[PDB]
Amino acid sequence: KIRTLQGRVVSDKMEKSIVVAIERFVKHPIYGKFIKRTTKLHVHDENNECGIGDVVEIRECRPLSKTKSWTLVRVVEKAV
Amino acid sequence: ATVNQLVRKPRARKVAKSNVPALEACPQKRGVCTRVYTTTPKKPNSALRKVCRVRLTNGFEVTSYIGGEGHNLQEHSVILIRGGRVKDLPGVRYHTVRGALDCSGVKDRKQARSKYGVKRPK
Amino acid sequence: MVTIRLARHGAKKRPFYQVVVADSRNARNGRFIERVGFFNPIASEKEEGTRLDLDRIAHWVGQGATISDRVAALIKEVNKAA
Amino acid sequence: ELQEKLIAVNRVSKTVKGGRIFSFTALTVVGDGNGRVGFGYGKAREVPAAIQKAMEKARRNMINVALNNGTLQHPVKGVHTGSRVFMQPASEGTGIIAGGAMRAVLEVAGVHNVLAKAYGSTNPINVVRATIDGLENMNSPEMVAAKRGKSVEEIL
Amino acid sequence: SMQDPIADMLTRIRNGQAANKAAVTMPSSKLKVAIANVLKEEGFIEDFKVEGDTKPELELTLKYFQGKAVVESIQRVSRPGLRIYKRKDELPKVMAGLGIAVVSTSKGVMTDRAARQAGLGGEIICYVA
Amino acid sequence: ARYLGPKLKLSRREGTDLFLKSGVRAIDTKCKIEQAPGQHGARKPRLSDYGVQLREKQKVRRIYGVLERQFRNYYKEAARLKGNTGENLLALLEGRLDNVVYRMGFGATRAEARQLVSHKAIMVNGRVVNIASYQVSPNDVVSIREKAKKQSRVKAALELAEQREKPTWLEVDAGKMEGTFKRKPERSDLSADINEHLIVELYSK
RNA sequence: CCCGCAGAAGAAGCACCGGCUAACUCCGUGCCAGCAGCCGCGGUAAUACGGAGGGUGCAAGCGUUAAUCGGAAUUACUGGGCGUAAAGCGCACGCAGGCGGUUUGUUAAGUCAGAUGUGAAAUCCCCGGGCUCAACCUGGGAACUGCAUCUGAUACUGGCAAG
RNA sequence: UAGCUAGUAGGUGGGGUAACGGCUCACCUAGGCGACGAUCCCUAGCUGGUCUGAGAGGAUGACCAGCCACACUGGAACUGA
Ligand SMILES: [Mg+2]
Ligand SMILES: [Mg+2]
Ligand SMILES: [Mg+2]
Ligand SMILES: [Mg+2]
Ligand SMILES: [Mg+2]
Ligand SMILES: [Mg+2]
Ligand SMILES: [Mg+2]
Ligand SMILES: [Mg+2]
Ligand SMILES: [Mg+2]
Ligand SMILES: [Mg+2]
Ligand SMILES: [Mg+2]
Ligand SMILES: [Mg+2]
Ligand SMILES: [Mg+2]
Ligand SMILES: [Mg+2]
Ligand SMILES: [Mg+2]
Ligand SMILES: [Mg+2]
Ligand SMILES: [Mg+2]
Ligand SMILES: [Mg+2]
Ligand SMILES: [Mg+2]
Ligand SMILES: [Mg+2]
Ligand SMILES: [Mg+2]
Ligand SMILES: [Mg+2]
Ligand SMILES: [Mg+2]
Ligand SMILES: [Mg+2]
Ligand SMILES: [Mg+2]
Ligand SMILES: [Mg+2]
Ligand SMILES: [Mg+2]
Ligand SMILES: [Mg+2]
Ligand SMILES: [Mg+2]
Ligand SMILES: [Mg+2]
Ligand SMILES: [Mg+2]
Repeated sequence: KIRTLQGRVVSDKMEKSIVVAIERFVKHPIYGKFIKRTTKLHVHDENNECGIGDVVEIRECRPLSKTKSWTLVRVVEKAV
Repeated sequence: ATVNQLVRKPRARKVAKSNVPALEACPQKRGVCTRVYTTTPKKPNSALRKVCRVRLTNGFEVTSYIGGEGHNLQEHSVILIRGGRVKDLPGVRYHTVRGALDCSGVKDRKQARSKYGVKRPK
Repeated sequence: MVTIRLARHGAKKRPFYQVVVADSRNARNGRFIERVGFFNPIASEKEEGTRLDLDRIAHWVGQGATISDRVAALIKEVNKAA
Repeated sequence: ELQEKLIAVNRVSKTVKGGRIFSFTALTVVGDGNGRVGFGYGKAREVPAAIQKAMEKARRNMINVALNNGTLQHPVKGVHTGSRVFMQPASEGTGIIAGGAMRAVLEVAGVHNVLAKAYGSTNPINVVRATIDGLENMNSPEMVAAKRGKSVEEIL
Repeated sequence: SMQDPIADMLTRIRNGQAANKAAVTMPSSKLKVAIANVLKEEGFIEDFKVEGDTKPELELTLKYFQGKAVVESIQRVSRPGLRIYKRKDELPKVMAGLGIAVVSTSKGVMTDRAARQAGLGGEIICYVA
Repeated sequence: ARYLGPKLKLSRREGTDLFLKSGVRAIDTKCKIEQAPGQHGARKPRLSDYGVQLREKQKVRRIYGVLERQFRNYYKEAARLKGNTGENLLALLEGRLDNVVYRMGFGATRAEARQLVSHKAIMVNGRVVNIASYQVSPNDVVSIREKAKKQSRVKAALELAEQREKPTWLEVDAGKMEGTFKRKPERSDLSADINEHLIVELYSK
């Protein structure tokens, strides 16, 4: 079993890289409201097969570049 | 009012403004007497109040009260000042501490001796 | 490397030692890995005064931990008492 | 057996043609010390006449409160013009912790152990109005059971 | 527009009680019928019915004692602008237990007392005293 | 650390007998008990609620001989403990060694009992205890040591005690000059003209 | 730490007393000297200035100054307001953003329950032990209101599909 | 304080470290961060904790313990686990 995250592809232009947003809900520490927060991750893909809008499952791996420490596991709903 | 609003611009407490800036969080400060004079009080009351101008070790120059009946102070006297307004005397925000370096105690006092630097009478 | 030794707490003239296993480089009263007993040298009568978890004492020695002369004395004393 | 406490005396003025006419106003509160507390105002030209007119009014206009072993049934909030009041049933031994106006009302009422606090205007006449109103709008397990159409335990 | 229909129900109750109305009627819904059910079963209203199929209208017959409303206060807590969830050990009790809080749990909507005794917290829909 | 001032003045201020003298006489034949101390004594003040709360706490302190710092610490400890803070406060006061020795005969007053204690004349469980405020516990035996047992003050004190009311929660053997602290006193056991709720209120404001 | 000896023998000060706030009289000065945290007090009868007597509060300490929190619900999430006291933009359209009528299916994201790991020791708290007591030291507990993982619940919010 | 950024973002290959990595280099792609506050200015060691507060919070980081940084100021490397 491998820990994994799910998010959406906000940019796929880079060669073999993509940026994914793993937006999440979090209770506000003071005011109790549940707020959306987003975390952008540079993720590694081979073949640059992930298109923008795709929902993708990613995993954490060794450093692959100055800013990439996550890799793609698989695409969910590749329709866009 | 709305939570959303507070989440965008949190409540922001006002910073308390001090009443004794020349002391800069020091209980007492030392300073030299530049001039010693008397000033008229505010309109409701009436008297000749003893004050001094004081240059502090930190550069600040302030006016300070010289409480008590009688004082032997002149220019180039090094005194100690403490916090404390006089209200009916605008500008004077510090109180000279009797008993300090070149502040003599008030003569012939029996009550409140410790507030005026007066030794215990034999 | 890892050693089992006493850390002197308590107050002036009333020493109280806590036997702890720790990296020998850390300060006497500083970072330790696990506490495993105590030793009161000034406890009155009827008070146990010295209680040592001898099973963890074993685990750690089995893993190459050394033993102070004084904890070695404590361990031999407790083994003699019972 | 009724207990009476003078809460506040005040000097008012009427400034008639000739100048000022001074009079006094004594706000008092009587009570038996067992779920029964009557507060009363008293305006009179003299202070003794005022304390007495006020006692007299307070002695009538008295109400009952559903106490619970010297403490309240449940937390209660009170409201009137400027004065918001809040009272909570404390455990036994604490005593009465409250502002002066409330201290006097709760004391004469018989509330032995309560935590209270007044918010907004502490004007005594309105604090007393709001504490009285708070205690009066306070129901009891049996009365609430009757209202709700069940028994006591069925509330617990 | 209309964005909290549960608050709307609470308000229709409070306002009809204050206006000594014998009954009140509102557009129905499963969640409303479930709250009316808990309210009725706990004795804050007489009864309720739903009438119609395409636009089901729920009707609550209110309850009075001494020409007074049985429901002294009734307020929405968790609301669309601030959802309130509590754990089992944090469950409030209103009026020190004399009233009730309606809680929605993994096993449906029930009172605070019930959910406490059953060991499951949830979303605090409203308070009633 | 000890009040060395005149006693009957405190009693006059408190308008009541505080048991600060031996009891050989009638206190009203020893001072103008009702009259307040000082020149402005004949007139009574219209005393605010804060005044009555303060004067009541002062009354209790002056009875037992405890100064403010220590009395405040007693309050904090009574409050922390379970149960009524006021009753726990009076239990704590009544558990002091000086108090127990005074309610156990040996001393005409608490001042004498304190001097006996301080001067290494009292043992609890056969050990010399020399601090007045030592808290004695249920099932204790306090005794006068042999060398102090022949002091004539103590004999007189037990006689006067024989003329005073005998406290319930202590079992005293006067012959042996030996006594037992069977149990902590309840509130109903202790005088009913000491009030507590004022003291608890005074320390919350 | 214990024991022996002399002898009350070597050991009490500080602040305040108009209201807030517990505690008042006289004499001195006379809008001067002076006091003051605020309101204030003093112009010949001062409980407010100075002294005395008396009293109050603390006590080997007591006051003054500086700083933080509280009281201050006086930045209000708990827990405020906006007709006139400060406060609704001059009005409208509208992208982000916030919120969403009703029914069914599904999802386990939020949510809840349980378990596992972790949340250093010390500190706070509870029950005990040791110093003549306390301070102090110490034994054992909970608590660290959190995070992560795993297994469960379908009420509510969210997603997807059909209405 | 509204834009900031050319080793900057990524890829291929070479070198280098105990180790992954623009860590470095040559080439290619022209990116990457930013209203959920990037860049810039002022201030500041961080935490267990301390004080206060009913609580939520507010202020704070002396002593004890854990971590970081520094050793006249600015750089560099050697020996060595
Ligand atoms: Mg106000
Ligand atoms: Mg002391
Ligand atoms: Mg007075
Ligand atoms: Mg004065
Ligand atoms: Mg005269
Ligand atoms: Mg005169
Ligand atoms: Mg004064
Ligand atoms: Mg005077
Ligand atoms: Mg201060
Ligand atoms: Mg606040
Ligand atoms: Mg306001
Ligand atoms: Mg206007
Ligand atoms: Mg206006
Ligand atoms: Mg308008
Ligand atoms: Mg909906
Ligand atoms: Mg939506
Ligand atoms: Mg889930
Ligand atoms: Mg002990
Ligand atoms: Mg401990
Ligand atoms: Mg811990
Ligand atoms: Mg749904
Ligand atoms: Mg490479
Ligand atoms: Mg290579
Ligand atoms: Mg790196
Ligand atoms: Mg710095
Ligand atoms: Mg620094
Ligand atoms: Mg508060
Ligand atoms: Mg330091
Ligand atoms: Mg260097
Ligand atoms: Mg140097
Ligand atoms: Mg080398």
